[PDB]
Amino acid sequence: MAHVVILGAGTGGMPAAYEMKEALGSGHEVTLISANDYFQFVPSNPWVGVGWKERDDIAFPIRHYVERKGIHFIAQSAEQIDAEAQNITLADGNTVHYDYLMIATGPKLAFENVPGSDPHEGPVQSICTVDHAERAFAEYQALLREPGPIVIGAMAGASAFGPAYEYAMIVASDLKKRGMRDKIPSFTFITSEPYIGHLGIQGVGDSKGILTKGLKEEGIEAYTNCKVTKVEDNKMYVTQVDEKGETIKEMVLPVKFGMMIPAFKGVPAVAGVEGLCNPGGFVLVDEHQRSKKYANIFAAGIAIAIPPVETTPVPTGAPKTGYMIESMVSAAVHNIKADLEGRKGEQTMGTWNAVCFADMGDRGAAFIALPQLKPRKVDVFAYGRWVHLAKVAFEKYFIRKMKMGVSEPFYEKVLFKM
Ligand SMILES: Cc1cc2nc3c(=O)[nH]c(=O)nc-3n(C[C@H](O)[C@H](O)[C@H](O)COP(=O)(O)OP(=O)(O)OC[C@H]3O[C@@H](n4cnc5c(N)ncnc54)[C@H](O)[C@@H]3O)c2cc1C
Ligand SMILES: CCCCCCCCCCCCO[C@@H]1O[C@H](CO)[C@H](O[C@H]2O[C@@H](CO)[C@H](O)[C@H](O)[C@H]2O)[C@@H](O)[C@H]1O
Ligand SMILES: [S]
Ligand SMILES: [S]
Repeated sequence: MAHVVILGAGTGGMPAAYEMKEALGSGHEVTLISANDYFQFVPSNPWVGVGWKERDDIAFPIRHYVERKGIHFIAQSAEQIDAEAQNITLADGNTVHYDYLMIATGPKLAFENVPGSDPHEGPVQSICTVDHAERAFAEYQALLREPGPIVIGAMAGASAFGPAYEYAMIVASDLKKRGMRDKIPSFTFITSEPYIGHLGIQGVGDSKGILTKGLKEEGIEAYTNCKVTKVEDNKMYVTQVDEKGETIKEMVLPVKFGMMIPAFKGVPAVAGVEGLCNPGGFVLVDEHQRSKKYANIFAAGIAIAIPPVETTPVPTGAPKTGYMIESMVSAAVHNIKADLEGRKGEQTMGTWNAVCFADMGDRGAAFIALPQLKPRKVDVFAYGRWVHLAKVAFEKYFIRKMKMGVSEPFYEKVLFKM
């Protein structure tokens, strides 16, 4: 009977495919469609960007692992979605009909917001994708051959601030390990955050003080409330505002090596569905992950819309992170299954939370924050070896699971208790 399509094979989409097939069984067709033929473990990208990891450590071909599970895989980008006819048009012009569609397309990296900021058009690189992280590293090596000013940070509208700090810190660390640090004219951190360690979540534990001291310790000069208007002639044009939005300065910073986390928007094939998304291209869903306009469209991951709780001097967004994403996936699968069986599924993603782990080498920083608005129930920022062991363990676990299959509540990791 019912044909369920999962669009996008990333952090939410890959497990979604397995969980979907596992829940529906042999009487239903599950098809996974994605723009790339390989899965990549995104949290490892910053390390790739500094050459501490290789593509081969963090990426692998999808086909065999999902097909052996009875899942169909189309390594093709969706270009157009007709929600009325329920047809997806692929890059190669073929079309795929669906009865249920689960959108897990992740972020469009919106380099267009800042002219000249695209990794291919200037010195400002990116570590959001393994492709980009490889490019970043390559440029980093050029920096090593001809030392120059470094600029790392997060654009206006960014939501993934952790990766910016992680990358700045591991770059400094790598520079030192190479006895190359003191050869750098200047190393500067530019962020749209209202203050250091805001992280798009109004700060967590002592994120402010600890990240502030960390940057200072590494001789990284830091500026907040910044937006970049353009990257041009290897200069970054920065405007810094006050709490009221008024300009308080403009800077022109030269860049030999740069990495700025861009704003995320929804991908075009999805943003292009009339009435499906908010103006940023994010899918508007109810608490059950069901599209508010189309009863047979669900969504999970960065792709869904989550309303802001704060309005910062420079536009910033709140991060969507792995544990909450899996919780969205789990609800979507349950609720589609319920549709395929009469009921309206009642499962939700649960309490909003942000969880992030960043490895520095032998130790790391991690935070856990919930719910979204303060006063919170848990508001922890921690640094230690346990964080490094956690991150290493989790990468290994997730990757193995993406090869072996996922049947169950993803975090039996909480069995290290029992
Ligand atoms: C650098 C970085 C580090 C991060 N580190 C952490 C971390 O340590 N911990 C944590 O919890 N979270 C982290 N996150 C955030 C979040 O967990 C990841 O961004 C996660 O990969 C998001 O999952 P997703 O499924 O929504 O999107 P993605 O993993 O990006 O997957 C989207 C998929 O859809 C595909 N796709 C897009 N458009 C189309 C289309 N039109 N047709 C077909 N396929 C398409 C893409 O190719 C991709 O496979 C990090 C994010 C970044 C950018
Ligand atoms: C992961 C979410 C956020 C992403 C940001 C990633 C960047 C993290 C880099 C910040 C590192 C800060 O740098 C570090 O601060 C901590 C905590 O105060 C250290 O360590 C300090 O606290 C504890 C444990 O928490 C130690 O065991 C220690 O002996 C003590 O000195 C400092 O010695 C300093 O080196
Ligand atoms: S995000
Ligand atoms: S993160």
